[PDB]
Amino acid sequence: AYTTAQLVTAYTNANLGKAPDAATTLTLDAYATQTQTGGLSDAAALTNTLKLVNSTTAVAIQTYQFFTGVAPSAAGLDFLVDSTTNTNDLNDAYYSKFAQENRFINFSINLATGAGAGATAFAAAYTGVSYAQTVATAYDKIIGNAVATAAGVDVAAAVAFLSRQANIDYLTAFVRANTPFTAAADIDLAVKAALIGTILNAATVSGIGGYATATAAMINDLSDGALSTDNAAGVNLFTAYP
Amino acid sequence: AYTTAQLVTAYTNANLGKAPDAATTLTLDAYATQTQTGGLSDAAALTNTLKLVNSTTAVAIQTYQFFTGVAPSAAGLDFLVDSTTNTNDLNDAYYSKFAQENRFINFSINLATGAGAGATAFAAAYTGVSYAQTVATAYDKIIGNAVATAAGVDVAAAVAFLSRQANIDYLTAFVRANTPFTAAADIDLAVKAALIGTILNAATVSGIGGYATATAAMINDLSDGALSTDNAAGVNLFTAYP
Ligand SMILES: [Ca+2]
Ligand SMILES: [Ca+2]
Ligand SMILES: [Ca+2]
Ligand SMILES: [Ca+2]
Ligand SMILES: [Ho]
Ligand SMILES: [Ho]
Repeated sequence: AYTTAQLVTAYTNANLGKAPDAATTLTLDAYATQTQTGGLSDAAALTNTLKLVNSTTAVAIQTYQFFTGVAPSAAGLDFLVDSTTNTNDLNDAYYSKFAQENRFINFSINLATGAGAGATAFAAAYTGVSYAQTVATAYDKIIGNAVATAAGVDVAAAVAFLSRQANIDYLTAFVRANTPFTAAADIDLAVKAALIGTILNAATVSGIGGYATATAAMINDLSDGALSTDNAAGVNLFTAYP
Repeated sequence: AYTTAQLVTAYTNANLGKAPDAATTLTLDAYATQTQTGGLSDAAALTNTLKLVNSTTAVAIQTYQFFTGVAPSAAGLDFLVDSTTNTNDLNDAYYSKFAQENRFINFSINLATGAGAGATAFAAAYTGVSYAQTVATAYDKIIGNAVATAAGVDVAAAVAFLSRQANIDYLTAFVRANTPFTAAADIDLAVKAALIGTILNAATVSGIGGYATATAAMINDLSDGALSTDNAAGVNLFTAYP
C-alpha cells in the first residue's frame, strides 16, 4: 500500500526532478487509494506511475541507445530531460506542443542526420538500402521477430503497413518542410531515421520487445533517486539489465 | 434467527440513538420472521437492516473521508447524525425534505468550498483542471476502474454520462441559486464538489468499490453499540478495516 506522497516522489525522480502537473497528481492519488483497498497490487500501481514518464524520459533513453549504442548517463539524462542549464529540454516550453510520436521523430533526426553523434555511423550503415529493408531489419532489431509472433501480433501485416507508399510520401513532405535539407541523398537518409523513430514509438506503447523491456527496467532503477550502474560515459542497456 | 427486538437495537445504534419510524419497524419485523422460517439467512437480514441507515449515517462517514482524509470519531458522528446539542442534524427536522442524493451534495459543498475543514486542501488540488478529468479521476478513486469492469458495469459509458454538457449546466444553475457564491472561480470549484458528491451516492447505492465496502464494515462494527477503533481525532477507514 502506497501513500499518494510516495507515488509523487517515484514520479519526480523518473522525470529527473520535474514535479507532476495538477491533473496527474489526481491520477496518482487514485492509484494510491486503489492499493489501500486491495483493488490493485503494489507492483501494478508503480508500473502505471512510471508509464506516465514515457514521453519525457523513455524518448531519451531509447533513441540514444539505438543510434549511439549507449543510453545517456544519469548526469546526461538530467540535461536532456529536466535541467536549469538547457533552456529547452524535453519537459520544457519548446516541446509542449509535440505529441509522443513527434518527440521520437525529432530526437531521431537530430542524432542521425545532422552534426549529431550518430551521423557518421548511421550514414555508412544505411546507404544504398531500400525503404522496405530499412523497416524490416529495424523491426526485428527493436521488437524481435520471434517475440512478436509469440505475443500474437502478425509481423508481416505490420511491416507492410509501415513501408506502404502512402506512408513514405507523407514523411518525404514532412522532412522536406521541417528539416533544412535540400539534397536528394540527405532527405532519403532522414526519412529512414524518421521511420526507425516511428518503430521506437510503436514499441514503447505496446511493451513488447527487447528495447522496451530494458528501458522500463532502467526507469524503475532510476525511480528511487539513485542509478546503480551510472557509468560516467554511458550505460549500455543490454549489459546492465539482463 | 433474530427476534424483531434485536434488529431494532442494531438499527438504533447504527443511527446513533435515533429509534426507527413506525413504517420501518414493520420492515424490520418482516426480516425477523423471514429468519425464523429459514427463507433468509442471518447475515443477509442484518445487512438489509444496516442498508436502511444509508441516508443518515453513510453520508457522514463517506464525505468526511473523501475531503478531510479521515472518517469522524464515534463522538463526532453522534454530533452529525443524532444529538441533543446540534439542533439541526442529519436525522432531524432541517433535512427531512432532502432526498438521499441532495444530502450527499449538501455535505460535499459544506466541507469543500466554504470555511469547511477541507477547503484549503481541495482548493489547491482541483484548481485548473477540467470537468472531464475531475469526474474520471474521482470515479477511479472511489469505485475503482479494474473493480468496476469485473463487476460488469462499463466505465466509459458512465463517466461520459456524468460529464455530458446537460449535466454540468443543471449543476451550474443549482449551485448559483442555492449557494451564496457569485465569483466565477468559486462556482466552478463548487460544481466539482457537487460532481464528486453525485459519485459518492452512485457508489453507496450499488455496493461496488473500495469506499462503499469499507463504510459498510464500519457501520457493522458500530451496530453492536461500541466502535472498536475509536481513535479520538478520527478513524482512517482504509487502515482500520482491510
Ligand atoms: Ca530547462
Ligand atoms: Ca536505484
Ligand atoms: Ca438534534
Ligand atoms: Ca463493535
Ligand atoms: Ho533536474
Ligand atoms: Ho445520540
